[PDB]
Amino acid sequence: SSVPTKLEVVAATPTSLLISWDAPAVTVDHYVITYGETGGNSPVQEFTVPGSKSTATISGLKPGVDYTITVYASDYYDGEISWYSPISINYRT
Amino acid sequence: XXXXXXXGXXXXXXXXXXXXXGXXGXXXXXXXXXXXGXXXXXXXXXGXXXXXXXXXXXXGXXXXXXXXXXXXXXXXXXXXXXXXXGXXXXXXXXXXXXX
Ligand SMILES: [Cl-]
Repeated sequence: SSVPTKLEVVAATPTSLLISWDAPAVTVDHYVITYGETGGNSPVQEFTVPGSKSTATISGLKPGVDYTITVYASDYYDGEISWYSPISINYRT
Repeated sequence: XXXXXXXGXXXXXXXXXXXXXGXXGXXXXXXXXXXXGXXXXXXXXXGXXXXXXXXXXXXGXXXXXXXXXXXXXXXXXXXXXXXXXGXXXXXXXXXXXXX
């Protein structure tokens, strides 16, 4: 019960990750990929991705540290933007 | 028209994620856009969903309770999909629509 419905690390280096997700059948306005150390207090970074892509590269990670990667998808309709339930994963570089 | 459960406009959280995998009574309907004549439906059941809307008047019939209704809308969705007075059941499949 989230959009996108799947999320995976496809490729990995000690400092970067390639993540993919299953795009939904409906039109995504745009994605937001967020990521931060699973520790908690360590500043959560984020960037946006066009609603037409289903992949993204996250770089500049601390090697060996466990981060949490979250992908949100937006719906835009009737002059209102709104966010589906996100999908998130834990990965240790 | 179309048929096939409607599919007009979109919205309502992408039609509950196109039905969220399906089940219960399924669903469909639609509406919104810049107006679209009003709109509604939804559906679901066990796994969530809901919806509603409908409405109408002003010579145009409609429904969604109100002691029956009518005047189009696929005969009020085939008479609720065969019961389902105030929602909470009825419908009877729909979906597809990009699925
Ligand atoms: Cl029909």
